[PDB]
Amino acid sequence: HMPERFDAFICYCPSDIQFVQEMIRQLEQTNYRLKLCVSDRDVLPGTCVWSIASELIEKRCRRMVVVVSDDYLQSKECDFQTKFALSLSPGAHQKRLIPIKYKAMKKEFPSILRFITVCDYTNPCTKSWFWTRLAKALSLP
Repeated sequence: HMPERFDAFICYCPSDIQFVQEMIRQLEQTNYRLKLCVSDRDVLPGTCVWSIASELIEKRCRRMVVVVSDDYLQSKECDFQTKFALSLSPGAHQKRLIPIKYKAMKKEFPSILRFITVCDYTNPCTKSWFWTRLAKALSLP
């Protein structure tokens, strides 16, 4: 059940959430004790999953997991996440939150991942380990 202490939060768009949730759920089930959150359960139909209120993120969640993808920017949902992710706190541009995507964005990028730690499938064939990089970066302590 929704505990009091969390690891990170998941900021994705309803354009390609299925893919994100797949990565997240696969990241939490890892060996290390990882606890990720999301916007809600309505986005993830089927069975109960790991979710949390957006108000408990800056209070409970320590880090954030942003998903900057073409189909994510085309929506306003990212615009809100940006203004909140860009102008969050004085010194948390890429220290707690980290952008990710299943491919390069053919359109413009938001003032969020201008050039920060971004995880894109450039060569998953070998870069596939990226799953561990984010899994270990979300639950380092």
